[PDB]
Order: sequence, then C-alpha cells, then structure tokens
Amino acid sequence: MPREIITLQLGQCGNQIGFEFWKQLCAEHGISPEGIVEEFATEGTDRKDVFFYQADDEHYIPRAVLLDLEPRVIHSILNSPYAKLYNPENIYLSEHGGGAGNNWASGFSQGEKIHEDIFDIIDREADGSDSLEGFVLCHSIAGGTGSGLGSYLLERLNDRYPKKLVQTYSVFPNQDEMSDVVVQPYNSLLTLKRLTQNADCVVVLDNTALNRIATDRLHIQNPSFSQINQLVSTIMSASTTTLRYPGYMNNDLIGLIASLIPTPRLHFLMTGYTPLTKTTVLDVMRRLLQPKNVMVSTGHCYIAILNIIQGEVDPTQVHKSLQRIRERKLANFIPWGPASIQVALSRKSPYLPSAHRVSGLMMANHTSISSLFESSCQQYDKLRKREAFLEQFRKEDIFKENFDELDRSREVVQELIDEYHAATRP
Amino acid sequence: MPREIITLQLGQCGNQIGFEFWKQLCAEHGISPEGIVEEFATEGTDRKDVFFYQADDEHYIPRAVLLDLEPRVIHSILNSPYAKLYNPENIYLSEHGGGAGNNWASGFSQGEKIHEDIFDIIDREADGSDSLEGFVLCHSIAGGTGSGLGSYLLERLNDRYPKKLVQTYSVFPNQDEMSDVVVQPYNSLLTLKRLTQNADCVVVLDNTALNRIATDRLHIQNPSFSQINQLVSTIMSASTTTLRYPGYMNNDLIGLIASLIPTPRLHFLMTGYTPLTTRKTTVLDVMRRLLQPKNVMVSTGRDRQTNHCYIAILNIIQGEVDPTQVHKSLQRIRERKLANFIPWGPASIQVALSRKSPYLPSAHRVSGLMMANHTSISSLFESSCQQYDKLRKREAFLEQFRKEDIFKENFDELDRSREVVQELIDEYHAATRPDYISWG
Amino acid sequence: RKGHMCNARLLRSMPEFSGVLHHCHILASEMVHFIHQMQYYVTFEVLECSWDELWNRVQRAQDLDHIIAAHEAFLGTVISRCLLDSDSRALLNQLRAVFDQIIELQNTQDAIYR
Repeated sequence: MPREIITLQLGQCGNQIGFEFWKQLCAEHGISPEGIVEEFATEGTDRKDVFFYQADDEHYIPRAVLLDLEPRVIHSILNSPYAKLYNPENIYLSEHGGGAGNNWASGFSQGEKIHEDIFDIIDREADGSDSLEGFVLCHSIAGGTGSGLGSYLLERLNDRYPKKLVQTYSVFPNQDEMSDVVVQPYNSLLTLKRLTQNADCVVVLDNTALNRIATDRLHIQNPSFSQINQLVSTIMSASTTTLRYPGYMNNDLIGLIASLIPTPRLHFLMTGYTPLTKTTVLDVMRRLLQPKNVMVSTGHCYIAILNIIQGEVDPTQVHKSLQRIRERKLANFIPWGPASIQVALSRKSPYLPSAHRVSGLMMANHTSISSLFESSCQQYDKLRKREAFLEQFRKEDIFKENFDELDRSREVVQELIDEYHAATRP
Repeated sequence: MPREIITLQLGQCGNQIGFEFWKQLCAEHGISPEGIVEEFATEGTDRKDVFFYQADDEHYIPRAVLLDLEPRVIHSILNSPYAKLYNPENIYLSEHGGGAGNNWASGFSQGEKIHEDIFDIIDREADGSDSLEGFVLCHSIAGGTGSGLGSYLLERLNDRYPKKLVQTYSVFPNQDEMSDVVVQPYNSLLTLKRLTQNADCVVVLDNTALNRIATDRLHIQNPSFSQINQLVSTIMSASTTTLRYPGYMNNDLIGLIASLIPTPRLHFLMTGYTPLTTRKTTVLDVMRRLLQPKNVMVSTGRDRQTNHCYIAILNIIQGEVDPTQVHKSLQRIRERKLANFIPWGPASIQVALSRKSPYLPSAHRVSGLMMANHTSISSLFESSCQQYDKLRKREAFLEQFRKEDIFKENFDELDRSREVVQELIDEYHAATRPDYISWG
Repeated sequence: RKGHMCNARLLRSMPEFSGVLHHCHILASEMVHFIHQMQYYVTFEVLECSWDELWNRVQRAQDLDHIIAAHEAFLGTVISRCLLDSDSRALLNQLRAVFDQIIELQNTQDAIYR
C-alpha cells in the first residue's frame, strides 16, 4: 500500500521550491513536466503513488498544495511546463491579492482568510490518500505570507492531525543580512516557535548556509535563489530516494523522523546535501566532514548523523569508511546516549543523469542549531526593542492588541535553544 | 595525512610570485590553468595532497591564499589564465586599497587591520587540511606590505598557531640600485627583526643578486619582472621536488629543515641554481657549478675580513642522475674543498636526487639547485643594518613612519630591528667561526 | 515515537506531564537509534553482502551447478550476517527480548498518556 505524503508549498518561496522540487522529481523518475511517464521511465522501480497521483490520462499529479498570498508565483507555476504536474483540486489561492506585505501577522491573518480553501484542499487530499503518512510544510519564516501563514499551517496541521507527524521544511532568514522585512525577526521567531512547540520535525533551511554552499561549492558567483533552489531540489530528491528505491530498512518517513528526532521538543533537524557543484565511502565521508557542505546554519555537538549514499557503492568501502570515521572521531555525539552514526547504501535513480556514479546526503542533528534559534531570537528582540514596522502588525489580529505573539515566539525559540543545549548536555 | 603548505602571497611582488608558483605547480602536475587535471597528467606518480588541494571536479587547486592590500596583483591573479585554478574564496583583498605604499609601518598597520579576516582564512584552510604542515609567506622584506604586513602576519601566525611552522620567503630590495623608498632600509630592518624573532626560516631574495644572475648567467640585459618571476617559479618548483618524487628519506620540508637548521636563529638560507643559461652533466660537474659563484642565487658581500662559511648545503639534483656519479661528486667536492663550512660544527652537505616533473619540459638532462646557509648572508644583514643606521641617524624618510602608528611616537621598533640585524650579521660571522656555539 | 512526540505537543499545555513526556522520548529515542543502526547493519552487512555475492556469482556462472552454489552462498551469507546460525541463538534471544521490551515500553507509554 502507498504511504502518501502531502507537500504544502507556502508563499512565494514555498511555491517556487515546490515547483522546482517537482521538476527535480520528474527528472529523477523520468516523468515529463505534464505528468506523463517517459518511455524510458515506464519500467521504473520508483513508487510514484506515494507523492504523485495518476490521472486517467496517465498523468502523474503531485500530492502538492500550493498556497501563496501573492499571485506572481502561482501564475508562474500555472504558466510553467509543470502546470499539468500538480493536481488542480489541491491548489488553494487566496482571492485577497494583498498578500502579507512581508508581515508575519498579516501572513497569519491571510492563512486565516484562506483557511477554507486550504483546509478543503488538505481534507480532500487526506481522504484521497490510501495511507497518508503525513504532511511536509515547505515555507519561509522570514516573509509575511510564508512566515505568518506558515506558522498558522504548522499549528493547524498539529491540531488536525495531532497523532500524525507534521514535518516542516522551514527556511530561516539570513542572520547576517539586513532583512528587507523589518518585521522579519518577528516572523522568524513565530516560525521557530511553531517548529519547536507544534512540529514533530523541523528541517532548518538557513539562507546564510545555503548561500555559502551555493557560492563556495557550485562555483556560482553571487549564487542566485534559482541555484539555491536547485540545491534544495537535489536535497528533496535525495530525501525521497528511500521512497523511490525499495530497500530493506527505513523505507518510510515515519522511521526517518523517529531516527532523527530523539527529543520531541528538540525536533529541529539539520540537513546536508552532496554534491554541491570515483568517490569512495571514505572519500565521501571526508568531503562531507567539510563544513562547507552542511545545509544547516548552526552556531555544539552532533546528536546523530545518517549518511544516505546513492549509487554504485562497495559495501566493503562503506564499512572501511565507517571504521575510519570511528577511528578519526569525525563526529561528536551526545554524551548521555550512544553515538548514532548510520550509513545507508542505496542505488541512485536510473532516470536522472548523474555525472557522479555515487552521490550522498548527510543528515546531522547538531546542537549548534540552538545558536541559530538564539540568533533568530536576538533578531526578534532587535526589532521589538525598536518597535520597527509595528504599525502594520497592529493592523493584524495576531498583533492587533499587543505584540505578545512576537514575544511568545521569542520565548518558544528560547526554549528550543535551551532544549538543544540540554540535548548537548548529559 | 597530507602535510599541507599554505602559500600566502603578499603585495604586488608576493602575489606575482604566488601566481608564478601556482603556474609552476600546475605545469609540474599537468594541471590546466582552470585547475583541471590535463588528460595527459592523470597517471602522475607525484603526491599532490602535500602542496595542492583537489577540487570536487577532479581539479587540482593550489593550497594558496592570495592576500593583497593593493588591487593590482590580486586582480592580476584573477585576470590570469590561472584565475580558475585558484579558489576565488582564497583571495583576500584589503578594503583599504591604500596598500603599504612601500612603507613597513603601513604594511604592519594593514596587517593589523586585516588580522581577523586573515586568521579566519588561515583557520578555514587548517580545517580544510587533514594534516596542515604550515604556512609559507611570500613577501618582500624591503617593501611595505611584505615587510610591515609580513611582520604583522608572522606575529599573528606565531600567536594563533604556536605549534605550526611559519616560514617566510622575504624578498630584499636591490642593494645595487637606489631604492625609491628612502625608508626602505627601515622597512628592511623591521622585516629582518621580525624574521629573526618571530620566523622559523627567512629565505632572503636579493634583487641585487637577481640582477647579477640575470646579467652574468642568463645574459639578460636589464631583466624584466617576468624573467625574475620565471626564476622565482623555477626555485619554488625545485623546492617541492622531495614532496613530488617519492623517496625513502627526507620526503618532507619539515624533515629537511630539522636536518638543515641546528640553530633556530640561523635560519637564513642562500639559494643557488644550475644551469642558469638562456654534455651529460655529471654529479661532480653539477656540484662544481653549484660551488661556482656565478651559480649562487644570493648576493652575499665578499667581506675579506670575515671568513664566511656554509652552515649547511643541500644540493637538489633533478633529472637522470647516476648515484655512482653522485658518490664520485661527493668525493671530488671533499677532495677539492669546494665549500667552506662553519668551523663550530660539521659541514652538513646533503644531496637529494629527484625526478623532474613529467609535465614540465626540462632542457637539462640534469639540473641542480644549491640551498646554502652561509655566513656571508651576514654581509647582507650588516648592509641592511648600515642602511637603516644611515637613514635613522639622518631621520631620512621618517615622516611616513611617524604618520603610522608603529612609528608615530618613536622609531624604537626600527631601532630594535637595526640592533637585531646587527646582531644577526655578527652572529652569522660567528657561525662562520668555531666559537659560534658561544657567539650568542 | 510518533505518539510520544505528538502527545508531548498536545500535553505541553499542561506542564505536569512534561517529565513523563521527556523521559519517554529519551527511552524511545534510544530504542529508535538501536533499531535503526541494527537494521542498517542487517541490510548492508547481511542483505547487501549476500545479494552482491549472489549477483556476482550468477553473473559469472557458467554451469547450473555453479548457479545452485551461488544461490546457496547468497543464502549462507545472509544467514551468517543475520545471526541465523545455531550458535547465535543467545544473541537472537537477546534481540527478541529487546523487541518485546520495546513493545512493552510502547504499551506503558500509551497507558501513561491515556
């Protein structure tokens, strides 16, 4: 039986990442942008029914719901070659084309305004899934729509499926650049709060680290958001590789999460992707150990690391690489528990052209993410202490009476940081 | 684990030498100007991890950091055919585009201004190094950046990396030409001070000696900077031969230095190269040419009063060499007393045979470089001290030092540098003497 | 673990339960780590090696006897790595007891939450 996962693409960034993710999945599975199985992809070993639905015309339709408060991105997707990829009944678009105006409170109010369209889509997809595993919300914490509406959707998923895992791919704003959204620190704090308190697993997407990786490793001078999203789509394909290639162990997202999130409140997961541009298991692990390839901005120790290596891998080289990693103490583990370092050997997708016979993704749980949450809290406090951009927040219901939602978001992110430190502690 | 060496290219001269070094390494490894290994160079027997980094695209990237306070040289490297060979993230450019202006004090203040950025870069490279052996700073001792910024970087490396070696290749200005920098003797004294107190090894590059070599051996009338940089690149390539050709002994620079430098302060090495020119050379002919003054690459004053001697000599012979001819060459050199050695210790003369790069064309079936620690370098240190004393006693060219914080109140750092350089000259002369052990 | 991490969100509103939630999440995380590691070992150290042996043998098989021997070798490698011998019985019993204790911990956690 399929184990369906619903992908929620929120706001401009979430919808663009979802579109590029679907393009990458199509390319990895040999699926055309219209949802038709390519002749070379007719004999694929991938399970498409988990993430795509098959239409009566042999079209594969993404189990993807695209919610944006701004028309530009939705219109670009519906005008893209991948317009036929998405199920049209799963697309909610707010009729109030005013957006959140880069205001987290406005994004939350917009999520409330488009609640019916969104929850109608979510319920339609839940009843349309034979064995829905869960929802993955892909959004940014720094915008208005993706941040406010993203926090709202995280809350609503936790409320509607309180026994089902709610995973988020939460994009954290750049801490080193002045956010164009003076309330961005508030949006970031609210999103970190919702990931820490109401999500089972938060994949932190640090724009600072993603930009660094895109520039230093892809040789992109001034890496564009498109190149960052191409890296993201590569990561999403690697994350779905265990779904697309049937293995003996960890064939489901539930099992991945249970392996990745040992502390329910400490549910912020760091991601890592490779290549960022004959690799032996040991050479792969040595390159992975380079800080420029970690996809999480952590300010600390690793709780656990899983390396999923896809392609033609010699298991004896995997064993030798694990042995060398152990002898070299290449990862610092929690002192109060055993060091969880796993290596999964998988085959690469046959449908995606790989210049590299073998690629690898590292997922690492590292306590310095608390430093990222602390940084987000400090940015929130920096904005609140200046009352900057609050006139528009006071117009939104979450901030209409007070800024307590911002202060609670800062508190929740502080609690998340403190829990990450305790998890760094015996 | 590799034993990585980071090349730090400082100022116009340092950056140009670093660029030519990377060109030479690329040519020796058969690496394209974009840092990609050439198809013909895939089967090399050289260990690249010691001196080059491997990029993810099978490109070999120099473990080189190009740092300049003046844009001309950094931009020249990024505009060279080798711009794609180097990591652009390994190029530091001071936002204060004022350079050191051939002022040691300005170079020092610039090193202070870029201290954090520099140590951030050094630590990034150290973590990207499995077993980083050390840093080689390519700078001039007479300029502003290489002297001032070189001293600053030497200090900061000594403090931050107290277990890692900091070697400098300090280019001394031409002694035979009127330096445009009237304070050049002050800059040189300050650089010699920093080499003496905070450097483990200072390779003196005398532009006077380079001009002499260009005239006498290459027949270059008025050698251009390109020809000088080609000679520098030849030397730098020769320096990596023990790393690039796997032998049984002394395959690393650390081991070479520990065998060559019994006195930590007596770290000034003279170079000699052969052939220096625009018949199967035997080991004995090689050693005789190296012992020929026209093949020594260091301008040491022939002081008739001080019987200068070699502390140590390494002859790197590159090419097809018969070890029996090496033995005959050692025997002939001993019988002929072709080298004068320090009287207070045994003459340490080592000869390493290495193979040439298969990717680099060698016109000579056999070449040889001599690296010598020889007390006549003291004649250079004495000359630098005398020039410093000539300016300081006249306060010549001091207005720009007094404008700089290191010299704003007084010149005590210059005077200490002049004292250190006088002590260096006298100590090098003693090291030519049996009493060297008691000289200090 | 799913129930742990959902119910600790539900019951976060009441602080009294947090100590139970955290202790259960810790125990469950330890179990999850062990199980995940052991399954990665069985998959690679048993399944991957046995399948590679079988496939290399069959792909170099020239005789039916050879094919039969290769299949036997595949199954033997899988059994050996998977502790299918008559000497691993103690480790098998320990594995089974760990499984049963994990089921018991699940039951106890569900009771606590109820």
